[PDB]
Amino acid sequence: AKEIPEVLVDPRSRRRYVRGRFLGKGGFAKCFEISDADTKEVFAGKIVPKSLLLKPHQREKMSMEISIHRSLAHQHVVGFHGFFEDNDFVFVVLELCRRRSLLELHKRRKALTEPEARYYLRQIVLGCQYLHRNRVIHRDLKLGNLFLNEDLEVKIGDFGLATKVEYDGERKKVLCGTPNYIAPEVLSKKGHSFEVDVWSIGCIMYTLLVGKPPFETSCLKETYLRIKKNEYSIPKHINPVAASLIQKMLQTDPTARPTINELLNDEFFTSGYIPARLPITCLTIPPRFSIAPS
Ligand SMILES: CN1CCN(c2ccc(C(=O)Nc3n[nH]c4cn(C(=O)Cc5cccs5)cc34)cc2)CC1
Ligand SMILES: [Zn+2]
Repeated sequence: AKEIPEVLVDPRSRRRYVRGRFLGKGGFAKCFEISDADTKEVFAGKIVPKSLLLKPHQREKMSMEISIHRSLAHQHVVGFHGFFEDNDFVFVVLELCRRRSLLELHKRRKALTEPEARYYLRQIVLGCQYLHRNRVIHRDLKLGNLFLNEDLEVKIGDFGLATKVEYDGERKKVLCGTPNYIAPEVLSKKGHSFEVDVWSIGCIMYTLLVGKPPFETSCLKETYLRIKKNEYSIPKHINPVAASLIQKMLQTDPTARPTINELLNDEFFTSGYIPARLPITCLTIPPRFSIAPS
């Protein structure tokens, strides 16, 4: 069976972590609230069995995820607070995001208000800007990897498909994994780089504003076909300024897309209301953004 220890001890740092509440599953890993024994601070513990890491290739993917994630420190990226292992498990200590992710928000609220979309997209773009200037491509930006802390701040997580650009102009030929919002250049296997993430943010923007993903079908391969043909439409109730930015990001040609550093200067952000924060009620009830209590 091989059960997870009730107390996770890091022998290098001499820190101990009591395994608290179960949070969920994702790939080979399980997620638990874990609490430092001395400071009582709580983290998300990502725990993956070494019994599912028997092949060197799977081991190397895990190592690479740690190597990338540990090098990152930004407000809109899931904090990496450490890692260690025993003979049976790999333990990664991550920033705890108590309000789950944008997937659970989307399932409850469907299409958000425009100001909410601006708020979230701004923080996603800021996180991705940081990744890209550090030559990191996430390659799997989706609603479920965009986690929310107690103040509804976005933190990009799951660097299991992420890769480092080692030299200028490098085109990655291989993506081992199946991204949700997969770019057309990946589907055709032509070569790809940072633009992959801008495509994904384009899909996220569409999903947040429209209430469903732009290329959704019954069959996943039929969906890949639609992405190849650029077969999507934006409903007419979507405001033209938002629709224009979606159209820029969802171009088949990767060079035609805007870069991540162009995005916040777009009219979608600069000409609209971006709230400084969102109340907790926004998880469940549309905000009207009233000027005063009545
Ligand atoms: C007890 N309830 C359950 C329902 N609620 C939550 C359910 C899940 C979560 C949650 O996943 N929080 C996370 N915080 N930080 C992270 C990095 N994560 C991953 O890398 C993703 C994964 C790492 C390992 C496997 S998947 C995932 C997180 C918070 C609350 C409220 C509390
Ligand atoms: Zn592979």
